[PDB]
Amino acid sequence: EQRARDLADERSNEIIRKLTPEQRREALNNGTLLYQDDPYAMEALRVKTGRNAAYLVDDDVMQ
Amino acid sequence: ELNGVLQDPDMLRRPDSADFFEKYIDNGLVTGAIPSDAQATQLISQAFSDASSRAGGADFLMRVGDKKVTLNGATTTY
Amino acid sequence: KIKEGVFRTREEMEEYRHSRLQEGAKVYAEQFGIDPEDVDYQRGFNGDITERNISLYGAHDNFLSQQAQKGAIMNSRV
Repeated sequence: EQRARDLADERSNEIIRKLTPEQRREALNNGTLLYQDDPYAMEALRVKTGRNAAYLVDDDVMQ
Repeated sequence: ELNGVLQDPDMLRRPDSADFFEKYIDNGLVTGAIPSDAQATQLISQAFSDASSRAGGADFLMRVGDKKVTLNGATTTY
Repeated sequence: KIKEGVFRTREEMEEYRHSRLQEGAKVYAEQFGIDPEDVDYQRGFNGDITERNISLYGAHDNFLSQQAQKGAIMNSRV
């Protein structure tokens, strides 16, 4: 479980980088997301979309 | 670039140089020529000290202190 | 550009970040010869995008907070 754990990371990073939070919302409804098939890549994406929001809430209470 | 129409001690007391300064600061803040509102403030506070220590400056200042400028989101008068 | 004070909002920083990410991922590649779509290039270029984004968001929300303070003062005077 080394490659699939490692390749999900790269593929998710490319998803986060190559798409604004609005091209992603609609690419998820037209099946044209860069890696829609890969369950590991999209699960890592859903994890990192949790950490970004975690910071955006924690910091906007800290301020 | 402000010393082009704000140094000639007869070109200050004209009533358009106030409009020139207002348009300079505004179009600098909007069209990126003046990026940061922490930098338009330094331009204000240096152009006013150039125009205050100079013959012809009192009326330029009294004319510009009624023009509108928008910094830090809050709009106000100089 | 964040800590200098160009972006007044969060949406403008978001758009600026995204567009400059794309244009840099292209320009630096074509300067170094590497294919911009290369799989290994996009392994170290897009490496740790969430930590970079979090650092940027933090060092920009500091600016948003101080800008809100400044604007609230200059607005409670008008």
